[PDB]
Amino acid sequence: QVQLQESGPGLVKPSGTVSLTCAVSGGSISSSYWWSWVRQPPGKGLEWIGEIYHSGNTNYNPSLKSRVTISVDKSKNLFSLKLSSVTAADTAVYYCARVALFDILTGGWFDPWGQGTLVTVSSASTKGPSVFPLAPSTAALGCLVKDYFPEPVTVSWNSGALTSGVHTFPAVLQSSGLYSLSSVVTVPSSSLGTQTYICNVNHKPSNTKVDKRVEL
Amino acid sequence: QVQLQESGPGLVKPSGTVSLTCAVSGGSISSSYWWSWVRQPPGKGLEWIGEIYHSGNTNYNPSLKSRVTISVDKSKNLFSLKLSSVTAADTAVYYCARVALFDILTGGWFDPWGQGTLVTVSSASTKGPSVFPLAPSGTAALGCLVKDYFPEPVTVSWNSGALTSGVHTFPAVLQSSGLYSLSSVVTVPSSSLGTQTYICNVNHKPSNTKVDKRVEL
Amino acid sequence: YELTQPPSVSVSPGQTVNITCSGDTLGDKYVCWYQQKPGQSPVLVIYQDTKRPSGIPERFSGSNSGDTATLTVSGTQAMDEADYYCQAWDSSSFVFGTGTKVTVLGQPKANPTVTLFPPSSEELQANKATLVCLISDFYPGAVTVAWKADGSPVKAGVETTKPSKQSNNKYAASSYLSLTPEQWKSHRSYSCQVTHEGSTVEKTVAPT
Amino acid sequence: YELTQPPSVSVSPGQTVNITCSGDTLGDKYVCWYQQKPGQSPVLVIYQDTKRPSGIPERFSGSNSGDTATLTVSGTQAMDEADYYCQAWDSSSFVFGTGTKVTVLGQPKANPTVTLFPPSSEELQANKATLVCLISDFYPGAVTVAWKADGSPVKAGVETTKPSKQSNNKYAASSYLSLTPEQWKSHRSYSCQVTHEGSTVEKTVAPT
Amino acid sequence: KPLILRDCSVAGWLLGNPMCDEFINVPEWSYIVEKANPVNDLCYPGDFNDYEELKHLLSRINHFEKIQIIPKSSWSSHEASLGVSSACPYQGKSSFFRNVVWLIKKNSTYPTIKRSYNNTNQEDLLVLWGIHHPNDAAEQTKLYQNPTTYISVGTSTLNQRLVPRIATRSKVNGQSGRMEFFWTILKPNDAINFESNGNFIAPEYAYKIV
Amino acid sequence: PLILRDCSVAGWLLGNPMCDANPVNDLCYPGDFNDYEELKHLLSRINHFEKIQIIPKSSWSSHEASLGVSSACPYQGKSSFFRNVVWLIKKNSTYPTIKRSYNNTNQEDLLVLWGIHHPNDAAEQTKLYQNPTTYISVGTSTLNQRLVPRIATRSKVNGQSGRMEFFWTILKPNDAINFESNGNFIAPEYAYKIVK
Ligand SMILES: *[C@@H]1O[C@H](CO[C@@H]2O[C@@H](C)[C@@H](O)[C@@H](O)[C@@H]2O)[C@@H](O[C@@H]2O[C@H](CO)[C@@H](O)[C@H](O)[C@H]2NC(C)=O)[C@H](O)[C@H]1NC(C)=O
Repeated sequence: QVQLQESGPGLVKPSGTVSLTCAVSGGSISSSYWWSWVRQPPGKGLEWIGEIYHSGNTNYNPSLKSRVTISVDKSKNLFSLKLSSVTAADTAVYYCARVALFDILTGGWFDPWGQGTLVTVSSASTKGPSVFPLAPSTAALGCLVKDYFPEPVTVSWNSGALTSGVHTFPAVLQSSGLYSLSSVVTVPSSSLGTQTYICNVNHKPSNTKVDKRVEL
Repeated sequence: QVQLQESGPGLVKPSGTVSLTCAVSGGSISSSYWWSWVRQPPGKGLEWIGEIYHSGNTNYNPSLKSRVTISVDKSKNLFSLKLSSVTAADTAVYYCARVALFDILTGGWFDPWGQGTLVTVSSASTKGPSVFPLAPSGTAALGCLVKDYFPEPVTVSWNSGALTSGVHTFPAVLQSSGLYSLSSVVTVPSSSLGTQTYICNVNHKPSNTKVDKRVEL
Repeated sequence: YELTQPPSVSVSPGQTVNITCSGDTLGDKYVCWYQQKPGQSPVLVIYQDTKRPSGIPERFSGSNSGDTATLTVSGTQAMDEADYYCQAWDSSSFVFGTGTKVTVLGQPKANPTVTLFPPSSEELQANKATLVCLISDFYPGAVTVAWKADGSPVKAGVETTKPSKQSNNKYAASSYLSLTPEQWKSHRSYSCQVTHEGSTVEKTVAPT
Repeated sequence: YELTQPPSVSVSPGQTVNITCSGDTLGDKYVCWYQQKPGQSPVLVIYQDTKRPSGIPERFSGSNSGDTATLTVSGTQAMDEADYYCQAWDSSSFVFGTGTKVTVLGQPKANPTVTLFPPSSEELQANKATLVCLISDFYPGAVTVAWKADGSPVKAGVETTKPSKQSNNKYAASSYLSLTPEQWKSHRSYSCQVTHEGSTVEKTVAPT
Repeated sequence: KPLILRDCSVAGWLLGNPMCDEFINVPEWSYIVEKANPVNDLCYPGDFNDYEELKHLLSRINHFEKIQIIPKSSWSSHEASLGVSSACPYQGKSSFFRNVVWLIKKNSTYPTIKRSYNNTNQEDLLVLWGIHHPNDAAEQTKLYQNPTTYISVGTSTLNQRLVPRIATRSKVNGQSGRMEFFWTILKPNDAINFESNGNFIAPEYAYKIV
Repeated sequence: PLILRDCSVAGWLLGNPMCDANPVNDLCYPGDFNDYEELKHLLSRINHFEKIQIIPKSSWSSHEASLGVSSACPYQGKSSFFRNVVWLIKKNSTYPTIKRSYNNTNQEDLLVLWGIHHPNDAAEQTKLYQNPTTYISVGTSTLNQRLVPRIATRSKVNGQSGRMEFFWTILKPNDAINFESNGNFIAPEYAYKIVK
């Protein structure tokens, strides 16, 4: 069976170049197949980047054609991707895939796919998070964990004592290049004035431990 | 092997003309090579002046094109450089070199270079230095400023050679006037200030200058 | 070239669900379909309109006519719950559909609860302003969030998480509107509209 | 056209040192490299990006890509300590880089001590004013001196010597700012910034 | 000057097989012959009616010239470039014979074709055309939309009607379908007429012969 | 009539800089001229010979059309190239794919020339055209050509360790010639009207 494997820097600074390589095993680059790159930003759709033939022929996505290059190394049996002048919009999971032609008509299908690799575009460096209270007006209250880098952040409530009705949302990457998430806990309204709530934010990469009490 | 040799005066008065010639040995001027001049002011970078082909064709540095001329003598197998209206900024080591074209693309590389020759542009003559005290504000530092002398050298001692420890005499600097200047400093304990006298002894033999200066607080 | 798909569909276990793909003159093009489960690579289920790769169950089928291609899954199972994309070719470019999330109904429908937080007093002092819209306890896990400032749509400064499973197995999601303290005070009202199964719920905050 | 080089780099004996050269679209041009030792003529070590002249050790190599050319010396030796220049051609002109001083580390690194003297009262009486900045006891012998008047850069009236070896084998240097008595009193502060191995040290004097 | 072929066959070169390796600079020839054994005959698999007779005819010819008679852009109601196969690759992608056109449906429609070319030259014209025999019914609809189709070719000396034989055949060059190619010599002042509602492989280039 | 001295037929058609029977110089940059004997025979029976521009050098807005030069073809002491043909090289760090087509709308046959560069080594391939693996496609109604550059070090002729291969064809009226390349393309600028 043919297997495809992506590898390259997972973190790239703005205005920089995304440089990826796809290793091909179980098959030869020198085929009637085409070799293509596809990317997917977190929680979004798939986007075709471009493709290359072993002869050197290429076809690119016109919206990316300005800053994209795809080459091929037959000796090492791999092909690569270069995407220059990157922005926050270029943060995505990048796939390499093999494309096969139809017997009749233009086009083709993508099989097999590589495992993919996440490339984050951010000029950020290691930074501790700010923690703000999400006070209630049953009722819902939580903690906003904003402007940290990089992943991840773990949040607990009352040192792990409070787990029911607790949901910690996935992180989001803002356009500033800093991550953000929230951790909420839904509680009965009468219990608000008679109970204290404390979130426990932990950010290991910066060794930041922040305890924040959510008031009324 | 090809060898290149610069020759010329080495001392030129301001507003005058620097005139240099480059002898080429081991090879003929009438080649596919270009022949170039490059200069370097002391402790600074290389600056391309210009080039010439054996046919007479030339190319110059746009910033020097006003006052530079390069010619070539195929019979005597040499080429020369003329730089007029010179200033203190023209004081430099001048190199002549052979330039060969790349097989593909514009440009070329410089090989071999000549030994180089120093051309000094200064209207200066023998002049004695002024001496000023460099007073201090754990140890402390005090010294003497020896300004506007010509030519080299100037020797500085402290307390007539009695004080030698902690004494450092800096090398001379060539000002834009064409006159040398230097300083001599000596580091001493702060507490000794006022209970000890420090005297620098500046000497400039070419002008018969013997100046003793006490550095006060 | 644009390929349009419905954002989400629901289907009971054992029943048949159809996934449509629309584009200009799509009927002349061969269409392919891919299955993608969260955190995994896309999987080819249908190529060349109707052909199945080896290892793909017979209950998967596809068709194409006019400007609409259709992926069909009969006798659907829990392992069929995933995102589905259609794909085609046009003018030296490969094109993927917007994607359709197929949920097999394994629990009763639940309406989402929406809570909108204005910027905290501490954040404003830190020269920042973030509106947080939290959406929780809804099934299936499909939601469209839209931000409004004085009734006018907002795209700039908007970040939204993809629906995630809670402890109870009811999905939750979050959306953030990042502003400067100046931008925040400029308007008199801000809105967080949440659409779930044709029903729209909104909350509003005002700088006071 | 400008070719930019770092003023200096350090490398331990046996190690690899990199010398960079930057210019607009340099990757399209062939670049050459020259070694110059104090009191000697430049020597071609690399021509046409990667080619070595006969008699040049294999440990010298070069490369060019984008807007940056690089001279590489692996297994560096004491005799490799020199100034290095890159060169290219553009619009009927040959262009040399600003030059890079490569020091092979033969002794422990030493920080420079900086002493700044205001004009003496005696010099002012002679209608002259010279600020003297003395720099000593530092290794390697590479230094950038910058003069500041009321926080603004000064080029006019600045003269600086090239680093010279002391008795202890630690390099020294001096810088002079020549002014008129009027110019001296005109500003409220003067600074002598000395940069050595990424560290900047300054001394300050004030007209009273 | 004679045309000696290498690698490519006569049928392959006449139709314009992409896979044919041949450098050719002078568009003026006396006659044309192939090697005793050609490496590639047809890129899309099929048959060439009266092949032996045509090869014999193109042997004793004083002048051989190639001319365009029906521009590909003149098919304003049908699609003349999208129709391609992997069996006839060009630069990695699917392509077709250069000298003939694989017409397919435009949008959801394949209007009936009524086209006629009259030989206004002073030389006999070698005109080639073909029919596609698709894999199955599903492909018939996919390419030509219409289920039951025909090809009509008429001259003063020729009367032809073709019906596509839809059947799954063994894969040659990755194709389970076939194509059948036909030819005639169109005399000066004689016209050839074409009528089709599907499966039509139309000529673009013909050959002047003497 | 045009009687040539010293310069060869191939040399004059391509535009050898020192050029303006037994020729001293055939090609200034070393290489081969395919179907040379056939071309000379063709250029024998000609009633009218005229030179025309079909692809302006300035029309290459994405490639570098003047920087590419060799010491093998000197002019006024400095490097130069054939006048009538264009040595396209990379502009910045990029060599976009070329898709160019010219259609002969004249009433006369056109003699079109083009070439491929076989570079010294891999390092030179990248330096000139950026792209490592490249191709040249030349198509007409009667011509189908695909070229792949042979990267190899050869003996120095005119100071060059690389070679160039030049090709030609007769473009009939109303026929068009198509070019496609991502490197090593030596593109025509001038063609020649000929009359039998
Ligand atoms: C000196 O630089 C090299 C960098 O090698 C490359 O060549 C340069 C001209 C430039 O194009 C760089 O961007 C290239 O990376 C360093 O050696 C490399 O180090 C990287 C790790 O960052 C490693 O992945 C490579 O394999 C190394 N390559 C080689 C040939 O060793 C080297 O460390 C630098 N030395 C110093 C002292 O900075």
